[PDB]
Formats: sequence, structure tokens, C-alpha cells
Amino acid sequence: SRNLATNFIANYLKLWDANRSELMILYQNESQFSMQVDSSHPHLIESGSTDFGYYLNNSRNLTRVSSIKARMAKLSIGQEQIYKSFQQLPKTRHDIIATPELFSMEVYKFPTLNGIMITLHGSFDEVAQPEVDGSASRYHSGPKHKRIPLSKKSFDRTFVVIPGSMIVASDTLLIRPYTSDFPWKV
Amino acid sequence: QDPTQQLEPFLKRFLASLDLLYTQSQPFPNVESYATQLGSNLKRSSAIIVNGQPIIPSPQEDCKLQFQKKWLQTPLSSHQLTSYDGHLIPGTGTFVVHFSAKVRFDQSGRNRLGESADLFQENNQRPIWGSWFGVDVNLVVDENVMQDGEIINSMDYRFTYVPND
Repeated sequence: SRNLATNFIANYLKLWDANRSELMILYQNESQFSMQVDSSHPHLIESGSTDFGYYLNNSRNLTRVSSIKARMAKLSIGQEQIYKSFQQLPKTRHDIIATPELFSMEVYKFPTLNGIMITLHGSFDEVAQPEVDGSASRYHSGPKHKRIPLSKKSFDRTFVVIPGSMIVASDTLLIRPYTSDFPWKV
Repeated sequence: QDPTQQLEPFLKRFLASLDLLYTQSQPFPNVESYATQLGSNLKRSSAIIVNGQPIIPSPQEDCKLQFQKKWLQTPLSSHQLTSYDGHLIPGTGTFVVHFSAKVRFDQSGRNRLGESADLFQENNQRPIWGSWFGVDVNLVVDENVMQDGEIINSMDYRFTYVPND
């Protein structure tokens, strides 16, 4: 189970940084994805605060979104919706092969459906703007705006994986300010 | 949402139970009545992981009791909920709830029962809060959240950032 999760995460992140369309086999009609931003999250300070411009419109931080319409619009269900959410997240590199020590992980049983829970914590570099600009031009889709900076972010991501070979039933991504100091460091 | 609305009050109640201020004239504090209120929404045999280390149930003490006795030994805490999201997973009767918080701790030297271990040292009492720790927490909770009984099946509680102090 600990090795089955290490492999899942290793392959997942390879494709998450390379070709996200290749991940879509993992998701089915009832599968769920949402992403939430926590701009207040503690981190080591030392350019100003983190610019979350690419993430804010799609953020399902449910303490900050009150209307039912907006709450359900930021939840993606099924492969099509989920793939569209993935296209609106900045392109990344997670340095898990070279520097696996930036990351921590828990893996344990889900109570039903013979599933397992996998939660990953760490950081990434942003290497390019998202394929689809979901932040609100010839250089990007959607309405015109000034250039949003790319920067490192820290994050936590939780998968519920079930037999179904492997199906991601639930997938929640939390985005927060980069912290170069964290409790599992060195 | 439809089904996520009740999650926020539940989360705030759960966090407030971890941050419970002990109240009371009697010679020794009521340890058990205080400690059994800590994280009381946990189920007796819930799976609990704190900073990657699981709580192992013994024949003498179930997981919830072990957690409460360990949590009792922390200084008074104050959690601030900063984000949450939740998915109702079909055919499970459960939510997965992924939330984040900041938490700070009483630096006064008193424990949760108001007592300090300062006898040998050279020495109203309000808590003196330290710096913010970051926390990421994942719960699996029964779909019927409006009850504040024992509804949490598992908790994974993880410091993401620990300030120098």
C-alpha cells in the first residue's frame, strides 16, 4: 500500500508536469476535483506577497464563497469538467525524482469501497502560464489583463483511489504560499 | 453548496473542542471530564495520524482515548480555519473534507489545567500566544454532519510550517 501509493504519485506527477490529458483515464463520470487557495497560510518570510491571480477565480475555498451557484461552479465532475480545470492551472515541475525530500505523504485505508487515501505535501515551480487562462489577447485566451507572474507555490493534495484498474474518486488540491522551511526538511 | 454548507459550522465546532479552555472550588482538576471533550467528534476507533505518525490502538485504550491523552499534554491551542473544501463521495455515506488552518499555542508555561512546572526555576493569567503554525487536515466524516456526535472516521493532521520557537 505504501509502495502502491509511491508509484501512483510518481507516475501522476510525471504526467501532471508533462501531459495532463494522459491522466484522464484515472477519472470517471462520478469522479470529483476541486482546487482551493489559502492565501493566509503560514510560511517562512525571507518581492511582496504571493500573486495568486491564475488560481483565484477557480478557488473553492468554501469559507470565502457563499452563493450556491459559485460553490457548485468551482466543483468539477467527470472527465470533461476535470480536464478543463487542469488546463487552467499553471504548468509545473515537481522535483520529486531528484529531491523527494521536499515532500511528505500519508497513505491509509478509506472506510468503504476498498479504497485508499493518499495525501501529498510539498512545493512546485511554475514553468509556464496555463493552457487556458481562467484568471478573469493574442498571448492568451479570455479577456485582456496585465501579465501575472509565475512563482513557486506550496501545496497539499488528497486522492481517494478505488479499484473501480485505479480510479480517482476524489481529488482536492490546496494552493498556498511557498515555504522553504517545513517540518520534514533535511 | 447543497451538501457542504453544514461543514463550516461543524469544522469550527471541532476546532473549538481542540482549543477548549478548562473551567472550574476543588483541590484537583477534573482531568477526565475536560479531556473527553477534546476532539469529541472523533469516533472511538477512528484512524488518527499526527505529523505522519499513526495512533496505534492497544487492548486497554482505543484510538480516540489515546489521542485525547496526548492532546491534553499540548499547551492551550487556538486554531483559525483558513480554507476548506469537501466532496460527498457517492455510495459511501461519507464526505472527504480537506481543510487548512493556522494554530498558535500558549507560551505562558501553564498546561491546559492552569498549572506550571516551575518549582525549581527562578520565577490575571491570560494565555500568551506564540507564532502561527500552518496545518493541513483531512477528515472522512459521516454524511449526516448536523449531529455533533461521533462522526469522524479518520483524521490526518499535519503541520506544514513550524515557526522557530
